[PDB]
Amino acid sequence: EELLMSLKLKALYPLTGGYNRHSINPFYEELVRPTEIKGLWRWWNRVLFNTLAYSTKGKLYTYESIDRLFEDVFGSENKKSAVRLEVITDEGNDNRFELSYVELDKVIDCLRNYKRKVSLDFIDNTLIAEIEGSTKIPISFKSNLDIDKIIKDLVHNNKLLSFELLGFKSVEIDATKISDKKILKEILRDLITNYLEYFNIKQEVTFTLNIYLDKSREHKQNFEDKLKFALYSLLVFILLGGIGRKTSRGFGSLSIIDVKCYDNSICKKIEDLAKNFLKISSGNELKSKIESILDCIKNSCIDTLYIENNILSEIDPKKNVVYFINSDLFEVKRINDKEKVLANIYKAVSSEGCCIKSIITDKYVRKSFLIAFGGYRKVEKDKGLDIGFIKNYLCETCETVSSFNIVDFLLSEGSFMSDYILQYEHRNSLLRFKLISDNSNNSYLIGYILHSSYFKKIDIKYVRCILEKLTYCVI
Amino acid sequence: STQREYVFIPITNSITIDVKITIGGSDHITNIDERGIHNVLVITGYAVDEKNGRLVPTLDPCDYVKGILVAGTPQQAQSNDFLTLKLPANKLYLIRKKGNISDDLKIYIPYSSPDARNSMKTKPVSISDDTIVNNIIKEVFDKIYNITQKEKVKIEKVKEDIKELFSYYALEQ
Amino acid sequence: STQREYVFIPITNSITIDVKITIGGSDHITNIDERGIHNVLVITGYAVDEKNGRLVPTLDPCDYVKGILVAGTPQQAQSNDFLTLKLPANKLYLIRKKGNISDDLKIYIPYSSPDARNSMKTKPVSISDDTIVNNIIKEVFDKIYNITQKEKVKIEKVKEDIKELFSYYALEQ
Amino acid sequence: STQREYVFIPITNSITIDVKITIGGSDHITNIDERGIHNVLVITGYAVDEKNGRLVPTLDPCDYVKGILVAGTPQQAQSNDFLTLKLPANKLYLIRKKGNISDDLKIYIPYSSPDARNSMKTKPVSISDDTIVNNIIKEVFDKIYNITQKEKVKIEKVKEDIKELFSYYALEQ
Amino acid sequence: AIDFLVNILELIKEKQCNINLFSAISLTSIVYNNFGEFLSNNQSYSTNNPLLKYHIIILNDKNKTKDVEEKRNIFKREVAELISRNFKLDGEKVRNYFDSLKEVLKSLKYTIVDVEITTRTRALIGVSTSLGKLIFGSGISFDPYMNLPYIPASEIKGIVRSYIEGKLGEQEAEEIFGNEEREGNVNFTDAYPTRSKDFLFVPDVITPHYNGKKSEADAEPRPVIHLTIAPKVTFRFLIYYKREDVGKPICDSMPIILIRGLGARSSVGYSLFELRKIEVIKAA
Repeated sequence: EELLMSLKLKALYPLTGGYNRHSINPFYEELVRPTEIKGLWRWWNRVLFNTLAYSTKGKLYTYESIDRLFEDVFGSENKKSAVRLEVITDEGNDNRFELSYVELDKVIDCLRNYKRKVSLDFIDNTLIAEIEGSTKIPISFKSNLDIDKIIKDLVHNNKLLSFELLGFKSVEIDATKISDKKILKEILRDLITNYLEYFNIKQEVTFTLNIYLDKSREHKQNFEDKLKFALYSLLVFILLGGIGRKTSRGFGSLSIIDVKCYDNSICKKIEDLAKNFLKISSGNELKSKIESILDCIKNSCIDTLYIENNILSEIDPKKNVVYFINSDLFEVKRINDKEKVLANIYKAVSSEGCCIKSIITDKYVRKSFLIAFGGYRKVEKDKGLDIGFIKNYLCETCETVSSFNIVDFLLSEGSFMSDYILQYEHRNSLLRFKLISDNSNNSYLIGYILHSSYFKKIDIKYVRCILEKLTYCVI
Repeated sequence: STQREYVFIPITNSITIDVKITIGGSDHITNIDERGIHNVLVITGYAVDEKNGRLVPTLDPCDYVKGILVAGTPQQAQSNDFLTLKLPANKLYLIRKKGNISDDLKIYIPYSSPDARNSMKTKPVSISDDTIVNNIIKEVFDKIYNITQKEKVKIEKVKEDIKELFSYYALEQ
Repeated sequence: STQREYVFIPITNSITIDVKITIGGSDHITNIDERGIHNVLVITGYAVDEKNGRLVPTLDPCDYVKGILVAGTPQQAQSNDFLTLKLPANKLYLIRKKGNISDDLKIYIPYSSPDARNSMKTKPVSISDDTIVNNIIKEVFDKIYNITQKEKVKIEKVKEDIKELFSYYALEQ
Repeated sequence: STQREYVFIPITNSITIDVKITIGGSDHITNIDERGIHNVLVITGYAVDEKNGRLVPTLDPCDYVKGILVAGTPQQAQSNDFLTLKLPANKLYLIRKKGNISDDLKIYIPYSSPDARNSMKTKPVSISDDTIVNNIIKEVFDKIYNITQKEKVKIEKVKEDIKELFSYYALEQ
Repeated sequence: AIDFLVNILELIKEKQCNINLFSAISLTSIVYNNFGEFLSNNQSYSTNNPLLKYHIIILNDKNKTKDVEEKRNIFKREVAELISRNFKLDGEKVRNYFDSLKEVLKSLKYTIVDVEITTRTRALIGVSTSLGKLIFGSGISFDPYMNLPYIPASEIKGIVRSYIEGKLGEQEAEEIFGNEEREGNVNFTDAYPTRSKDFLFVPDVITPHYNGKKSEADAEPRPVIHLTIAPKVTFRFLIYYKREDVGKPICDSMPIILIRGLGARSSVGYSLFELRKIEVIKAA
């Protein structure tokens, strides 16, 4: 109904995925998805609201209830969102992946009558097609995307990227039975498209995020303050999070370039508070700015005015898991090189990475630490190391030598939180890294640890200087 | 020429007189205005020397010590054991920064010899036991902040933050 | 010939003394008779200048300003600042018509230069705080239509349509 | 900072002497990039005055004039006819929005007084008769957009649209 | 017969604008919903049917039902890509239709206002309509006799009317569009795509993670591949009436309301349109 604000943002190495899990496809290119911005805005808003509610009332509310409270700005099944997002990526005209030709009919030869796995690899600057049947044919091809020779190295060096590249790299072709040449050609052609689209990674995607506001949706009960809180949540999203895939590991990190209010009475305390990030001389200044914004919303800003509404719902402790910001855990270091930083994040977050190996020993707590702060991992009861030891370093009863005890994680008595921590595959990582830049050529590595609700009053002191050590070793 | 002096907040009696000047100019770095302490400073790697209160250099980044940057220089019986320092106000790890700085500060640190005959096993210590808290309400927050009980009738609020903010690591030998 | 003056209807009223004619001719365009106001005109691509409000030519088609037409040339210290047009009674954006005109009618609207020294960032405005409705009843709907409260006791329906028939875009700066 | 000129596109050769600058800055709002026009600006409520063609304000939303935004200042032979204005780059109705904006732009549109001595009843006009299209390529797309003849051999790409997009209204009086 | 079903994909690839897309998608939905069965030596043993390659790919040799599940997901994506690539726009029948209808309306002494609008982003019109509903769980408003996607006249009228409400009041909105006691004065046709730069449909995805979810323990992506209307597709529709003093609001309302959305999920900037042209023909 009317333009509210306009934010020129900048994402570094976004890993946006579309229907094919890539930023480009045969039909269009899309580096920034407005639906992802909306979803991450709502996710950060819920994190920020539980942060607030816990820094005043010590209470934590379900995501359902939080979004039911904010459904006047973000909309729900019962009400249309009052805010309309409009991404404008400059240069965002028609671009798509076109495979002008690929010179197979030699790979098809060495494939027939067999059952082989056709692996690919794009380093050496020429696409080779490894075959586990012991042959490596170099493939000639012409595409529309020009992999800049920096992207090949960024993918070959980053152990996380080259890991998530296993899924876009191979097919197990079975030509034992009736197998013409044409359909094998299309199979390998789509495999090559799926592999090449993965390398559409650009550095410094720059877009303009407009926000429109429906005024017709009146100040029903607490619209203005809900909206201000949502705009603060959007700023916190732009400051602490990124867009796209693996934002917990620095990719897609956002950075402000320009903010412009158009309705002072609502946002003129976000306009300047984001101007507070167009120039960041040192790391300490940035950490101070972040603590400033974080504290502002904590006590000084709006109030408990709408938390007094009886629509929220306190979380069950043993059946729910919510996240919230902890102001203490906000290490900042100057970057001097972004690609190497992203590659060292793996040293930070891998159980055999030579930074957490040099910050944590006994390996058990190490596993434990990552299992509690590195999202889901695939541990299985086969060779003892899981037996008891890591179960011990997570008991909420039973000792205090580990500074982190999961709420209902029980010794052989796993009911819900045990399976959630050890089996639930889709678990975000609490330890997160981000990279920021300003209008100057200053770049900083934030490393933070979101506070979760399955920690039984974690020792905020041990993990705090674990985080400075990690942030040092990876920069 | 504007200088300052870093004074730490331990749980012992080594603060009441350490410096000459308290006002010097017209505005302290740390302020207490209607919300509590601000512009607190933290130095990372030093531990307290409560017996003959000073700071000792440790190479541990996990080690840190709180303090306030008060205007002044120590008592003119000094300048042989104090890490005075020139900084462009962005090497300073402030806390709750309110206003912009002059981008150059000289700081007198209470510095101690590395006392190279004992391993520096430092224990973490917080500040509690309101006996000494009410001691420091006026022994350290009145001679410098005579704003106490004149405009800040809320000097419980200047406690409302020391309950949580200040903490350190001490040798305790 | 025929001549009318378009009067803005914002929530900010220098609407008092800018033109002359109150009766002028045997007939007017905008009527308020038994069913609400009639023949309200709307101008798109413009915004009011609420401080001593005049119509400011923007060029965004979204920005619009509604007002009513009453005969008269403005205070005749003018022909330098107000816009003079001559339209055939069918290009007009009349809202809530009852009867049309002689197919040639001259319009005076409060005009000004678009002031190319400021970012004309407009904002939408409605008419609420019915005290404002009462003062505009007193300021044009009494000056021009003093027929009200002597002939028309339909004040409820001319109150409920002001909040309905008039909403505009202002500069707010 | 940044300023542009609005060059409307009538059938008339009356739009030759409209310029003072070729590029001036480092950018033109309108683009002709291997697909035709881009970022075309519409102004509604205005009819062209092909009698020494400029824009004349009307009070009809069905009247509108399309054109382009070239960078520069008008002629130095102005301050009586054109209307300069500063808008935050989102209050422009841009046909075929290709890129982004800078959020505040100063613009000059060729304005003419409404000339309230004849009923200003205007009628639509579409630009047909491609010989005028092939010579308006010469006039406006070879004096400013000399990319024509430089890289872009597909100038029929813009013939197809000048014969199909840049329509307008005209007083025809 | 069943051979129709095993060949429907070949027919899609080889006709590309001349089969009924509605019934074609309805039929290939049977293949999609019996995928595991159409892959048990019941592919008719052809050589062009895309069902062949799903016997050549080995996704999980351990468990066969998981393998069929992944093959089915791949096939859903492949059907989306097939429709988006092969089914393209031939909007000459549409220009003929609108020109003939314009002549009809001129003979009935109407004032016609023909409007061309181009989509700027990927549009979603009729997301709850049946087209691909039995494959994608999402639809597009599709005329199965024009064999084209379209924008219903009722949606265009409703959006224009809600804007005219929000601007000129409910009373003027009813003076133009009528109420339960007076009929409207303005008629709208459906909007059909007359021209495009490229693909008419394109694939897309929506992946709710935290939609109606208690906590992060409930979090899980559920991706939804679906079809959308590609950008740069031009639609055309008519607006005709008799009373002249109703063209002014229409004129004003059209350029604005299309900037804001026109189909589904405009809140995240999907169904945005540009006003390409507006011609008015007064009955003389």
